[PDB]
Amino acid sequence: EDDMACVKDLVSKYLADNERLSRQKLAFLVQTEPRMLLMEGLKLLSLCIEIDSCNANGCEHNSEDKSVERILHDHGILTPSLCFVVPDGYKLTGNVLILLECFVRSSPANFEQKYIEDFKKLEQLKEDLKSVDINLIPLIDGRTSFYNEQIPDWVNDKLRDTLFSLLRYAQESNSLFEESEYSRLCESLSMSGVESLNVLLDNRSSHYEEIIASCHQGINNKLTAHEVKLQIEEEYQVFRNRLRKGEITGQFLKVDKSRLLNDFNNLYVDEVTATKDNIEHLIYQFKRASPILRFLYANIGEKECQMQYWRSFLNKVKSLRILTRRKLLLIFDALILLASIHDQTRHKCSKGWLGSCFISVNDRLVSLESTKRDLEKWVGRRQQSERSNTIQPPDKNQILISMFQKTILKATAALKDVGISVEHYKINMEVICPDSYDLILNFDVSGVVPTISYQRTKFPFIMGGVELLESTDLERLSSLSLALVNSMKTSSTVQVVRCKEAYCQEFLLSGAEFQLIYQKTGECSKCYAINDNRVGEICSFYADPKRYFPAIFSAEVLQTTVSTMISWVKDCSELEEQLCNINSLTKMILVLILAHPSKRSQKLLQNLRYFIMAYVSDYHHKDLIDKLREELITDVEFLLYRLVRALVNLILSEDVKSMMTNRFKFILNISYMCHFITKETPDRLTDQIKCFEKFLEPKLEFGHVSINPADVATEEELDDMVYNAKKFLSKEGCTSIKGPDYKKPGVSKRFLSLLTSSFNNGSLFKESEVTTAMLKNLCFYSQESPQSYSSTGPDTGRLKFSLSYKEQVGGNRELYIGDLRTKMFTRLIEDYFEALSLQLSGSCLNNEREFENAILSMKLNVSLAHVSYSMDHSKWGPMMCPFLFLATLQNLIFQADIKGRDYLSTLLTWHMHKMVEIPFNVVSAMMKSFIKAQLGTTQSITEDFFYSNFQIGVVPSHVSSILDMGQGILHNTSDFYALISERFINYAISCICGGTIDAYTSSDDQISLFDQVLTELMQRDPEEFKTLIEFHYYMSDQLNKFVSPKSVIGRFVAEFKSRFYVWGDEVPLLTKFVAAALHNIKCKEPHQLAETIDTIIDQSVANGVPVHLCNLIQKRTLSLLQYARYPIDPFLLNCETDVRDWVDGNRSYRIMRQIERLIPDACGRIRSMLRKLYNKLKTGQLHEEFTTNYLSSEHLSSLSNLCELLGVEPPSESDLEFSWLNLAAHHPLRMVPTIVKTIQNKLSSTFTRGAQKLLSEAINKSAFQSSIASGFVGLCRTLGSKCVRGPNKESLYIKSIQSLISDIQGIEPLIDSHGVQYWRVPLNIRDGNEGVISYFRPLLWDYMCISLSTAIELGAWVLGEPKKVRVLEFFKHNPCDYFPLKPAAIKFLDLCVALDVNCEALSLVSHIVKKREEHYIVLSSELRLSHTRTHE
RNA sequence: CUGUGCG
Ligand SMILES: [Mg+2]
Ligand SMILES: [Zn+2]
Repeated sequence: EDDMACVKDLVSKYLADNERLSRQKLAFLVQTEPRMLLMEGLKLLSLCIEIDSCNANGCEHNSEDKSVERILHDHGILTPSLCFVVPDGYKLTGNVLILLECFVRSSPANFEQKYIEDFKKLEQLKEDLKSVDINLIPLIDGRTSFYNEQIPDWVNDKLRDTLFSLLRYAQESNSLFEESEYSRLCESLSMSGVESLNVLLDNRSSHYEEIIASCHQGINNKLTAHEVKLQIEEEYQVFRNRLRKGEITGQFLKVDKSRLLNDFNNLYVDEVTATKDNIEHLIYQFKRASPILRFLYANIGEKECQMQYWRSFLNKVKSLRILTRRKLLLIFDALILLASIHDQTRHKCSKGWLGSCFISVNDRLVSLESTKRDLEKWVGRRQQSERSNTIQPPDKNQILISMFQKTILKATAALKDVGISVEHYKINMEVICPDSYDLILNFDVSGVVPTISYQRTKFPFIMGGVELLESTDLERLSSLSLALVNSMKTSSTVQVVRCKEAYCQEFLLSGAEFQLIYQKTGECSKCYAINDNRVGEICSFYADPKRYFPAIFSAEVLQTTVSTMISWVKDCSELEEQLCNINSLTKMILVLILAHPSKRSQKLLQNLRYFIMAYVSDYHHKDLIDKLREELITDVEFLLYRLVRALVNLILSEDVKSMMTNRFKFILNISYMCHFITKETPDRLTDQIKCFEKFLEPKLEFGHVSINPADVATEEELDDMVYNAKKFLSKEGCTSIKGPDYKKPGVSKRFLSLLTSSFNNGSLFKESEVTTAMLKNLCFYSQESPQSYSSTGPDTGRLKFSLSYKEQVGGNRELYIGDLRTKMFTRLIEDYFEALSLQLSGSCLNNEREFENAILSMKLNVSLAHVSYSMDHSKWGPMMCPFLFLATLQNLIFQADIKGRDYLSTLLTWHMHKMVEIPFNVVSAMMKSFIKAQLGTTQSITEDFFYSNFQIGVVPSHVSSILDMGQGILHNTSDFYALISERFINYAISCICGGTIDAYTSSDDQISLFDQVLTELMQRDPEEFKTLIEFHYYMSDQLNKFVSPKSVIGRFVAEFKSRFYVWGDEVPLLTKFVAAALHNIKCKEPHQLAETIDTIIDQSVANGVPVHLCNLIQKRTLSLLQYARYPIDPFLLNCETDVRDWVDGNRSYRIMRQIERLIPDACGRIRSMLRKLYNKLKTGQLHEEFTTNYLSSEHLSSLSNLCELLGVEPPSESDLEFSWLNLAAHHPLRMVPTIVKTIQNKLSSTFTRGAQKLLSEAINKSAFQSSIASGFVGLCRTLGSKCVRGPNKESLYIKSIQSLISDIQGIEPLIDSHGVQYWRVPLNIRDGNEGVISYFRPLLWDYMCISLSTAIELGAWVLGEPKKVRVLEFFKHNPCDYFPLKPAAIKFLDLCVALDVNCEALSLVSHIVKKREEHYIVLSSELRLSHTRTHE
């Protein structure tokens, strides 16, 4: 009892003297009996955490446990009926209510579940209380430990230990609590997953035994190699007999180039009433196909004014809310109208007008007549109201002048408050003349009437004239795309559709002003009209604005992409005369898919890849052509198909035989142009419906769909599950009257037996292998932890997976999102099967070395022109089964491993009984359609299922079935099954023929490489080889592996994981990489965007994209940044790089090269000093007296000291003045040491600290997703907002800082040819007016730090003189001439991180772990035109 | 309450 007295003394001594805690302390002190003492101690601890949480976040403790309605009625607010919710904390302030329910959870799954439950409850309460008109912002305080402010750490730990011992003693003495509650509290108080199932009671009933018996019955896994070989031989003989007699149909055909071309040409012969289109006629039709295309190729041909200045000024001041958002709008319209009148009287201007309407603030088109009527009404109203009191002359003109002056004065006062003066907006106050009201009312304009043609019932210009060879069309599309994307930024305010007020985006083309007019705001598809002041209503269309990002500034990039592709097939003799047309066709295709980004066009372009793969092959699936045809609707889609057909027929002509690799590369890049179209969904609901029908139809064909199963599985449902498990294994083949039924899900007992026996006897291996309410009142009593488990799952319920889609190029992929507990449960299976496949070889899914081995093997196979068989597998997800994996694992033969296999079987059976939740949107759409059909002819299978369930009451919510694996959930298990099944299939093929096959598989993809024997059998025995291929297909089918119709047999090209290899030439997916860099723009800090673009372009250069195109892409990214008017500092992107900058160097080296380019002889002296310094630190000295004596002192003074220490010529006074503007000098930009911040953020992220922060910031962003165009407009909006944080936490605009810089005349800007800005800041002015000089950083110091970091990371060669390349003389410029290149790969870590904390310019040491490219393929000419950097 | 920016 000594410990009891010690604990009582400790709690009496070290408890805070809170009056709330005094009652509980008095209750605790009086306690004698261990049971009530335990209970009171638990209450005291719970009260401690509750009070600490309430006070920490500023809330009042709810000791009375009053409901929300009771508190509201007590505090004077009436509320309607509310759900029973008791908030732990509550506080009212003004119109803001805070609820602060707090909980403590030691487990991660329990923590996540409780946080989500509390968040849902608070959302429900907020939705209910919204009618009360009281704001309620949820606040959840989850803690992973008991530590808090009331009790110190060691006292809290000792109290917890003694109280837990007390509860153990009470349980073993009187057993007051149940076993369930006792175990729950012990697990919640004691503070890997494989042994986590040991603490759960096993309630596996006879259902699990019956499932195991089903997966064991009829399966023989003890067969010897001889018996397996005999069975395989007999199976093959029967297959040969039945394939020869025709009882089994073949699934492959020999590749016929003419027949393939004819099938492609007649892919859509029902509305395309031709097969050979004239290319000139195609150009004529393309330049007039659609209103956008008509505008792109038509003859639209023809000093800032005061209107623009005033419009920008009033657009800025309208955000400050000087203020009733109706009167300031009228004043702003009048001011802009006065500015326009001033411009027209001074120099006869016409910009900003669209006939009788003018462009006011907030992008609004405002009618002149309505403006002047409103102005006269307002002026007269205030005249008749004001003069009712006194006797003075109103003088309407002077009234308007006074209102203008007051509004302008208030706007100026608000604008200077952030630090912006009106003269930087260049507005002239002489536009407000004494003659103002009469001038604005006696103003008349007559012109065109802007309209929007919402229907499609002629074109104002000549529809032809712009040549395809030029870049005019791409520039026009760029401007139109920018206008379309900017149309989404307009704030929400309030047939010939000639309107009085609309919204407009202005863009200039060929010296003429054009307006994009729309009548609806938001990020949604709407009707747009292109209008002009000369002729109104140029055209009208129905574009979706958020699908027009990739072409915004990409005219040069796309033109150079087309030029490179054309230069590939340029020396072909047969294509010499038909070389212009190809170019035109290529150009046309690109323009089309940029003008009309359609999912159907994306699919049509994607299928060309499989067509061209089959064209250069030897055998292809007979159903390939049917799979290449998907429905086309619009005229532009059919035009695209016709253009693609013409290009293919030109390139893949029978008369053309010279350079087949180049033409294959060209056609593959044409196909991969589909990546230019955005992968984002056009219609979310339609994609959800398609995802659900793809998920449901195979389960209906199999016949097992369990509608709304309970958490406790019904006996009939269990019987049906066992029946379908047996049915999955009852697949016959080649030994029945009917024969095999292809593509039907399931496996054969015979072939499962053969595969398991082959695994068991080693035939598949190689030589290298062989009271209760009070507990609920606690803030730490866990309630969601499972305590037992049945065959169907834990007692907390079967596994839930919500179904969604992940959007890709060419459709979507099903996605199953589960609870965190379910994710941990699945991770056990995934880790086990990942390790099991890691023991074997050939799986290229998770291994990177195995993928390199596969690449080398494919290169060798193609070099020797052996047979390569590239396979995809159709419906790998839906057709595969967790029960199949269970049956495979139960028969494989490899103490505690029996227990491990039992746990794996239990988890797999849990995955068998998973419930997939139907999306709510799908159910709502089905209910609406059903109501409209029954109250008010297709009736799809899913529609029929929904209708049948609807007519009988119960609405489907969850679906359970045998025939489904989570797409990506049981992914490693599927990879292991594919590995072993393909090893068996190759073994059987070797047992049949004389050759052998080496296979590499990644979980749905495979490349099979045939040795010489099988290739020779192909040439000298086509029938035997074809029968072998059909037998491989049949064997795969017997093992639930369905070869895709897109798989190809051939010696020309080998493909695996979207990588293509041919002999001699390389196959870069240039269009894919170009589109990837054009669709990579986010709303992050601009340097992070620059780093992402640099990484993508590094990958592109590695994969073969020429360096000039990559430089153009970098220029495009900087153009995007410049549109947001973010200053281009020298640390964003280098747009003059060469091959050596990407191969030998890194991002830091590229920044060094950019800085050296900016300032020529100012980096030479620094480099001499750096060479001396690097030599001294390499000899072993000076290491400790430089990192803390120079990197800790001030800048611009340590450089001279370092130079005089090393005996080198110090930098001149001119050199030390070079600086760059760092807008993140004091704090990072508001986009809503650095290495120390990263370390803190990574340490406080796993579970112990910051877990709740990560979960909250992830759930906030979970129900918030946007497009790339939305990200770009958000970036522009943020960079135009108050994103720059000052030294004293103040918020400033970028324009504020730039105006402050302009205030000082000593500082001068200097801009590179590419827009990179660096400043010369004289040293005489750097300490007086420190308001803005603190944002500047010396350039030489940053260069020195980055150069030391790069020298340490890469070597001393970076410190040599950068001598340029000499004449060369003359080498042939063959575009398809590739060269392989490899980059040259503790004491210095401290110095590198010391450099990182001192150079706030680039992330130097954090870039190592965020994978470095290990292989480069460049162009020989570009490599030989690179610079030289040699250490001397 | 947050953009007015066509390299
Ligand atoms: Mg493949
Ligand atoms: Zn003008």
